[PDB]
Amino acid sequence: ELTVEAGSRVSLSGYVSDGGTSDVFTICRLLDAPMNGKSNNCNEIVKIPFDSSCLLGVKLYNCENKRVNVNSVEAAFITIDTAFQSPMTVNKESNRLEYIFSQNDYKVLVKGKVYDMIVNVVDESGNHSTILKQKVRFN
Amino acid sequence: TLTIDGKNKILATLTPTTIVLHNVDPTADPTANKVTQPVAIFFSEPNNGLIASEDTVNITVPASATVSHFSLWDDNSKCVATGALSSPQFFAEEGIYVISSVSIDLNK
Amino acid sequence: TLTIDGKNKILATLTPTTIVLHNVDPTADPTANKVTQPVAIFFSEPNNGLIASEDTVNITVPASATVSHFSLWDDNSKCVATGALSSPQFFAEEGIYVISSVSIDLNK
Amino acid sequence: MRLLNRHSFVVKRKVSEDGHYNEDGDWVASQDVVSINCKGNIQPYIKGSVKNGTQIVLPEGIRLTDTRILFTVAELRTSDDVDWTEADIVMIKGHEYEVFMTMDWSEQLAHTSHYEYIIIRRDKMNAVRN
Repeated sequence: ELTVEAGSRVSLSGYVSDGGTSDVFTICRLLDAPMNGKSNNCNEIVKIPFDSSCLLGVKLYNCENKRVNVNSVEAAFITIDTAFQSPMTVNKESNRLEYIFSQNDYKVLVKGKVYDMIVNVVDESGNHSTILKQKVRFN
Repeated sequence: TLTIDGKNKILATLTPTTIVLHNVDPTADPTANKVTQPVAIFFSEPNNGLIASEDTVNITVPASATVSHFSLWDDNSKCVATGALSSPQFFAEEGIYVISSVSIDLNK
Repeated sequence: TLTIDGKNKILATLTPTTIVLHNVDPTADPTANKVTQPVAIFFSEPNNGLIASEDTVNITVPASATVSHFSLWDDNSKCVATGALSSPQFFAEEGIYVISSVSIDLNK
Repeated sequence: MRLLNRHSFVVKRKVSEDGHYNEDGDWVASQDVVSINCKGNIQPYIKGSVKNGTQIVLPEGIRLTDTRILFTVAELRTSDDVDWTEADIVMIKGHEYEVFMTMDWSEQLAHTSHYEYIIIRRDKMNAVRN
């Protein structure tokens, strides 16, 4: 005199080879990075949805006030405080320093904590320099 | 109807491990038209009755084959789910078919 | 066909030294309607009938100026060659145009 | 918490007051411009004709102009033809401004002496050197 039912659904998606480098696109976050130092007020909190996969867009403004290409720098490191340290990608084409977050990174994070994003760039003459000190919240 | 907590414990036992492609629908017989070879596929933990793979799967499709179907296989070697490919792909020469996202769910 | 040895020897007397950018095509008159100032360009030794620039060249173009065509010169003010850069560029504020590679070749 | 120092901007002052006319006849502005942060209150100027954040529909396009009043304690100057001064440029949201017209309450009271400035957004124009 009583019976509960259910159902199933399966979905697929393929993009047959094409011998390319995929078409990865998922982000909206792009950040400033003045080399001279930026109304001070209070810095805003970058909000990445926990899980998912954001692409951090860092734009290198040369130290008068001008965009500069990603030159000299041969190593860039994202070093979110007491979470992890991973190298970034020096993208010639888009002229940005970018890094995508993966599922592995989130295994050492907690949803809600306001970490600090510190970006270091190393030129040819081995000179570590902090570029950005933004705060990120993974809500 | 089932609850979310009920569905999550259900999907925690699938653990599909290998994926094989077909030309016609397996349904009746999953042992026929084994066009490709089982290749490892990794799933995630259930979330609201839904599991998704972590990375793309590169299936080595042999030449002169028309792939149009799809069926999972677990560690026990007994197919648990079958589905279409949403488009018949004919690899005239030897190619590399790639799956972007698999998702098995019970939300109706 | 012509000889590469001949092609190397013939090209050893060109020796362009200065490069000047023009907003219009200087084929009719490479002595007119200049934009920038003569900036030194140094070439390599003739090899395989093709000379190439040794180091990169930075040309400081004034503000509100357009560069579309380029021209090369020698010591005695004699325009050996003319050409067109990839695309026109408008420098609103005073900027720099960098020459990445100039390759004068005769090998058809 | 003085309201007189709420906002913080960067002012470009032509410190090297040279501003000479070249032999050809054109105007050569000061070659040395410095940018040092100041503090003040920037408010819209509401007085009759003066238009704030108003788009002007010309038969050539749509131009935008605005006029803000600036309360500050800094002695920003304006273009003067006797001491060869060359005005000051205020910056809001990147766009350059110009300090036209000045009011000088510099000595009057003790804790309230201040300057009042009328800053005007500079119009877009092609730049040529001289």
